Amino acid sequence: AKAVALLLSHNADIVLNKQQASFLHLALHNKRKEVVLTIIRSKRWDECLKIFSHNSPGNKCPITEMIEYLPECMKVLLDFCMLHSTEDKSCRDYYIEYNFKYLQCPLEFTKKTPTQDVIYEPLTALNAMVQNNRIELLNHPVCKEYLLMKWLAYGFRAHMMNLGSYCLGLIPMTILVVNIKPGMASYLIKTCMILVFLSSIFGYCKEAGDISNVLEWIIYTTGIIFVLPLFVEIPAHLQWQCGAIAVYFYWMNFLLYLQRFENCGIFIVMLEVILKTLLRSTVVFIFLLLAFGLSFYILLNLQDPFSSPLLSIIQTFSMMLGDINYRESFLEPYLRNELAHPVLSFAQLVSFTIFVPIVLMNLLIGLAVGDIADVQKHASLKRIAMQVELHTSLEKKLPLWFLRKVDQKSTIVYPNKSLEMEILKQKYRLKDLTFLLEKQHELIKLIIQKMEIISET
Amino acid sequence: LLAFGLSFYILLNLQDPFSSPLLSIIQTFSMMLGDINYRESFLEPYLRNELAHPVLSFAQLVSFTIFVPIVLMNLLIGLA
Amino acid sequence: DISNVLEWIIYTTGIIFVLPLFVEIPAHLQWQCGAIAVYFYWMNFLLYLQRFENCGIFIVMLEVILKTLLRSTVVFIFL
Amino acid sequence: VGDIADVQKHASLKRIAMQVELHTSLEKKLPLWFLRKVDQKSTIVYPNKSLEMEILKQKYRLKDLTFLLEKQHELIKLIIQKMEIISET
Repeated sequence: AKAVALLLSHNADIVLNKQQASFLHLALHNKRKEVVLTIIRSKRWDECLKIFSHNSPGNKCPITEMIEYLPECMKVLLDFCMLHSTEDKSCRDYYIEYNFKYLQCPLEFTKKTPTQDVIYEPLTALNAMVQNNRIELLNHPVCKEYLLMKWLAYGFRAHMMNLGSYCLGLIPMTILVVNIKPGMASYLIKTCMILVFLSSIFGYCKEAGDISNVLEWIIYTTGIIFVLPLFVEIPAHLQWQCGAIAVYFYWMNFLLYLQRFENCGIFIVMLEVILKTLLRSTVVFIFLLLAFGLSFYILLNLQDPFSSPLLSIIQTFSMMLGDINYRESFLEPYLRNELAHPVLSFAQLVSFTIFVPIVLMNLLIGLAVGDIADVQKHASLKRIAMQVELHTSLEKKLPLWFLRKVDQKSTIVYPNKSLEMEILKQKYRLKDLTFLLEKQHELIKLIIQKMEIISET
Repeated sequence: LLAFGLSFYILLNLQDPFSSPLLSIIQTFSMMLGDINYRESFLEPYLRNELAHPVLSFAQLVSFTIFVPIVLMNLLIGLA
Repeated sequence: DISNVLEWIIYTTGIIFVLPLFVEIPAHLQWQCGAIAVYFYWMNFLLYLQRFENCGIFIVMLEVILKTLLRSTVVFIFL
Repeated sequence: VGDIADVQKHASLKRIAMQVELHTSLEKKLPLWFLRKVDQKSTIVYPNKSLEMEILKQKYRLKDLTFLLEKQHELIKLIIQKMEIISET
């Protein structure tokens, strides 16, 4: 560090080395904390930053190299990004300014078909944090306020545009169902019919440009078949069949759209978990319905509701929903001694009403909490992870002239309104200890090599 | 209450308690509280063959009485 | 394991249900073992169809949940 | 959840653990001529269709540091053993 600070105090030019690994990149690849902190805490740091030589594949922009290699020095760099007010901490007047110059590239290098050497990402330093799992840097107050700035600038406005077009189809079918009578087929339905058709065709163009895809596929095909009598006369049975599927699945996905106003992304991550639970519990349920429906058909065939295998599987379907009188079905025929297999019928009752209730929920919660803890182990990581890729995918489709007005380089906030990195730091200290002792061992071998030995010869 | 109240209004409009969208959303509000006889409401009209969409009405029953019970408590305890 | 004892209930009650091809058995013991076999078929058919997944934790949780079932059968009979 | 967390603590371990012993028990009963056709030495896939090991690495680096300093301590004991001492005798 002192050799860097002495050479940078003089006019030493900061130039590449024909491998395009410059003065700053060479100190980062060796993970030298005290050197890059000396370049940060001195002058000519902006001159040192502007020479990153775009065509180099292995030596990128050094802010991205700082996130990959020495993230503790990026934290000191982000401490300099956060300014402050005067020392009088007035609760009514407090002035904190943030700087996002070390968090994104200039927007000319984001997207250009001419005069572009590279394909640089719009949120460059944040995506470097989530690709190297730098969770200490993502919970930094500058990176929080940067994401909150991109939220209020364009991220909230596109989610309101997303839910605005979804409510443009959700509200008309809700109006269309309550007004007219189901099972049949003024001057308001015809405009209401095409408004479903307009929002569903726009739904395909939104889908053209997971489980959120398959939920809207059920939404946007059953929307058309419900409104098809403006084009072609369809029978009313298939119309009201697809109507009832579409209405039920509208307010299912409207819960999912309204949840996405939160930046808690773990709901969509848990959506992959809970559909696998639902696809597991639909084959579990249909096989309990076949096991218990046929077992009660054999044991209870003298009774009336278990006379037929259809009647037995309907009655067991009624019991799984929770509607039977166990006195009149089982226990009062037991005291009448009209029960054929009374020790087996009770053993089937203790299983079906107690055991496979509790041996299934112990199994389903255990299979849930195994998969849920796999989500919660990087919960704060994954929440910010799908926060930035929601923002960078939306940035790649926004126009350039739109971003010229809405993007800000600085926000002013007013309040009146460590173990993995420790052992790695100890490994580099020990690696310099082995290098120093091996240099010193060569000198002691050279003292004994060139020495006056007369008396003790 | 709006999804299942309107979906049961379409599928079960031939029956008495689902005749009106207010009556359908009251009856589904009664089912969410846990007070209906599923025999007299669904299964006995199924054997009478007065059910219009019987494969859909059962698929709505397996969802509303089993799935969104357990797909919600798996989601709410997991978010808890 | 438990997959061995589940098929033992399956494969002995299968024979006693079909024993009237060899020897005339009374129909009460035949339909008793029939109802045990049919209920335990689709129990283990859930276990066979689960094994197409490479998620092996179901069979590991099978050791857990039978101990829960053998604990809740003595808890229930004493309540 | 006491017993389930004992399963989930090595969940990714145990899933692959009973994956291979399901495969090796099935391999021991398969015939040899059957495996001559079905076994492949190479697959071609088409997509168009760290803390325990860190301290152990630091222990072996420190164990070589104790060995080098003990070798070097014998040389400094040998410089002081064979040396010209006239003025500061």
